Amino acid sequence: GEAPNQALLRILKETEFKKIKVLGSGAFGTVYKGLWIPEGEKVKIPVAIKELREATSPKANKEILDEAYVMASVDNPHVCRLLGICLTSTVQLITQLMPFGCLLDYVREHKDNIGSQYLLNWCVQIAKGMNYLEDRRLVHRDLAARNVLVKTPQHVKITDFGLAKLLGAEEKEYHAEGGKVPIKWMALESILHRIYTHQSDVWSYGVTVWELMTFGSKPYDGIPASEISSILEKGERLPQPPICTIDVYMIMVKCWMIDADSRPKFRELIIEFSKMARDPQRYLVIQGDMDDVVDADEYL
Ligand SMILES: CN[C@@H]1C[C@H]2O[C@@](C)([C@@H]1OC)n1c3ccccc3c3c4c(c5c6c(n2c5c31)CCCC6)C(=O)N=C4
Repeated sequence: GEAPNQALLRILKETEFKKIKVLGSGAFGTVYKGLWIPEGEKVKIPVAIKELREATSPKANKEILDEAYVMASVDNPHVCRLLGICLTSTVQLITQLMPFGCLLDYVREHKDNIGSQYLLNWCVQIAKGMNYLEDRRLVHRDLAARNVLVKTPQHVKITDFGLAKLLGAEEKEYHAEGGKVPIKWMALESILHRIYTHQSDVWSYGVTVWELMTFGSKPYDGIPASEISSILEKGERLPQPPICTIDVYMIMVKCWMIDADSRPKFRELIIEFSKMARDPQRYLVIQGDMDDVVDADEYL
């Protein structure tokens, strides 16, 4: 909140990259899979190119730019690497290709093959992304299994900074305005007061971990979002997933304490899951247990 942010924003020529397929699309614009072939560097970087939507509202561009702002000011193995923007009519965000898609889909699609080892490693890896975000005094405000992408089954990275807010000169909490937020992932203090802290991010972590352990269930599957604040005030939380020893579950529960300072610090989460990741089967009981291409992580 006083350190100058000297991250470099890279402006890309539209002709430095070719689109190949079309990955997702819809409510935002279109995401393409493609390659970024800088200058005459002899490298090709698999990328994901997200473009505005077309029909350019001064509303849309102001946001993809905020995101670009945020994404350019982070550099961590567990946070998504933003390559640059391309300033065409329609602004494109260019980021690292996460070939295995997002983690939420990946656990669903692969239930019968996910071992305790992967699950705990993911948990540790996310804990690391977030603890780094906490260092950068950054509040994600939208942590969920949908917003973690899979670069390889053993390497996940946090994504989606369309809510992330950077904490100004020593603020503690962010006092957000109105507007849509995913209710089933939010700390209670967030629902009732729109306060967001690093600790409200812990809460969402707790739910993310619960999405992982139930191989992609939907939290409060039945309950509609309107009831939630009450239900949680009742002192009720999510069920202990089947595969989960009490050790693991106890940690989820801690992330869900009302007294935000009572919940654990990402640095502690790292320690705890990493102790557990040394003996995965003690904590999760799972039945069965082209030529010039370079990954963005090696292009510096
Ligand atoms: C719903 N499910 C979709 C699968 C997909 O389209 C979507 C639109 C969806 O999820 C949000 N989507 C995005 C939507 C908004 C921002 C970024 C993405 C996105 C990215 C990537 C995606 C990939 C695949 N989608 C990728 C991406 C499909 C599998 C290969 C990689 C990627 O590598 N970096 C970013």
